[PDB]
Amino acid sequence: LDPSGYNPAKNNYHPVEDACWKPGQKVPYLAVARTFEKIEEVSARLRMVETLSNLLRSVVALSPPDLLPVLYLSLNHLGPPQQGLALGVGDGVLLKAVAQATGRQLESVRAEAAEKGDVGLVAENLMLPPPPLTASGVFSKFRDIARLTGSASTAKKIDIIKGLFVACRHSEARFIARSLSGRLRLGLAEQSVLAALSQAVSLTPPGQEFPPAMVDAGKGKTAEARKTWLEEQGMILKQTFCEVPDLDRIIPVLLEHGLERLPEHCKLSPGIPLKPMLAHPTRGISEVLKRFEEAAFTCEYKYDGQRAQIHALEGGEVKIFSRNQADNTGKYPDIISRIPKIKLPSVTSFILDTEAVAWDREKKQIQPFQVLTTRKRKEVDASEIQVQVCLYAFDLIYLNGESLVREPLSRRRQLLRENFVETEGEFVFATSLDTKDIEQIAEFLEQSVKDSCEGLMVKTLDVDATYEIAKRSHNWLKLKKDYLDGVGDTLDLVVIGAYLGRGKRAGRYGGFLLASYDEDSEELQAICKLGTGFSDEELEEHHQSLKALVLPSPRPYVRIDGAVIPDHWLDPSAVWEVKCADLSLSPIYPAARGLVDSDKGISLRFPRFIRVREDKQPEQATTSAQVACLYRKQSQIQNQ
DNA sequence: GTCCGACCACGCATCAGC
Repeated sequence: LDPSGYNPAKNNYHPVEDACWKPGQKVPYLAVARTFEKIEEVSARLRMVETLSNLLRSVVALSPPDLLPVLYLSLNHLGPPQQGLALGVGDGVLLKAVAQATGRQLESVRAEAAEKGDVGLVAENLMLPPPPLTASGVFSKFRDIARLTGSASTAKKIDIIKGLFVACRHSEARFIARSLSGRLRLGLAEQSVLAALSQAVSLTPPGQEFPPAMVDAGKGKTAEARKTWLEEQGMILKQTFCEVPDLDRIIPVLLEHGLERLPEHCKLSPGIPLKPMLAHPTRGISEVLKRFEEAAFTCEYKYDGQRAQIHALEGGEVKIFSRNQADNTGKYPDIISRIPKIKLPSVTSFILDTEAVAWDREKKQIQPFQVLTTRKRKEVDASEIQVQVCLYAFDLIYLNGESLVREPLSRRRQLLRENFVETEGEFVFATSLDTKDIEQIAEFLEQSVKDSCEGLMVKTLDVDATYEIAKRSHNWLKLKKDYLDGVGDTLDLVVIGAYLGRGKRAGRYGGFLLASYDEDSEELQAICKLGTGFSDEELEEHHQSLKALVLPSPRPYVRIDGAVIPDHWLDPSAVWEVKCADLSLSPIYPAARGLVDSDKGISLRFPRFIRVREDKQPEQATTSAQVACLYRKQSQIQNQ
């Protein structure tokens, strides 16, 4: 009846009764918006999952076809990752449509949303009432916005955004703007959406003619029996979605065959991307041999490049996907021509887990990550390429029809070495080492950096050595040089500027501008920005103490060049200790400019805050000459 | 430990404005 009072967070929620739309009718967007309200209101994940599941239950029973747009709207996605659909809507475009729709000045709303940290609050705060917004239609308008390209397309995107804002009632304007800005801020993402959908199709099975005979399949169960039944049902959907992270493929099959029979039809196959195996960072060599004590592990290098899933289809078709299931086949014409040189004549199909690293041919050495990012993406010709790549395969998932996900790593490494041939500077296995004692491990870790690598990989060989990422999504372990305490390029830099925070950091500063001391010019040269490493209490100690140091104008001895203008200029007085992974040749920052490259400065890779240095003063800080020394001291730069 | 969302540098790709 009235969707304004729709409460999906009600005890003993009845899917057909407590809903707010008649069967056969389309799901109104206000129902999705009121549920977002009930989800952001709480902080318990088990509470959000149940609230979202209460909507999904009403969807599969009243409007089954609207299930896919509801899931995508909840995920704030536009489709499968390999589709490549992107909104192309910046903040300035969204703020332009907000002030245009509500009749306000651009400078009034641009300064507004900056102080709030959330555009949804500005949009919500004359014309005849338009028809209510539908969930599927709103999702179809998001795709319509993303498909617009070419000249005058930005203008065309603004009319569509304006059309939704003039039709938004109650709370819909808050969440439309949040979705269009890519910051839904629900505390609910892919893992909770999957659990809420697995719970909905189990409690209210789909494919059930009105009247729904089973609205709560957990009625005749003990409390322990229901939590166990919903958990095993959830892992069926989680593992299937891990081999096919595609909702456009799973939901139609799930609607017709149920959750239990879903693996029998949604199976891992070449050409369909799969979610890659991730690695968990660990402190030192002791935490490695502790969590992995009762299991023999291998130790492979960690290469600084781009992860590349090489799918080989029956018939020669080759597709390369990225870590986020994005199509990168047009990125590597140079690879698709070198496929036969890596597989034996008996290999008819495979899925390889490799890492693309920029390779120099004349020097026969590895190039830094910046050189790899200079490749042209898009759809290059093999003649116009310039930055060469060398594959470092470290896993095998699919081979000649059979899938290798349920096999230990020791088995996959055997088939990978037997059915594939190495090529120096083209295809070579990740340098591995099966070792248990700490002496060779610490020596192998230093050998990786000497051979221009980030660190070492730790993976079990038998015990929990499967590729089922649904059980342990971070079963692998990272061991970089910057993780070990007492080692790593630590710098004592000065804060000069600070940026207003957004979302979780709204009302505070979310970032800070850091500078190094150029003694020759007697200037403070901005080196990087810093927005991670602080504790929430430490960020308040910084938000208050630095608030007495705000300057209306930058000091004359400050030099930031093409860096982002800080929202607040600060009196240089605070010296902070900052840990970083690497030193990069910056095209934007002026720190140590001219000391290494004639046209570029130096910035920090992965900078994070460590500790305030109250004893040190701005003059007693890391010099630009010191910064230039650390750059040439780096291994990847020394090997060049 | 899991999950989520704050934030970092860099460089190709795109488009409003000229």
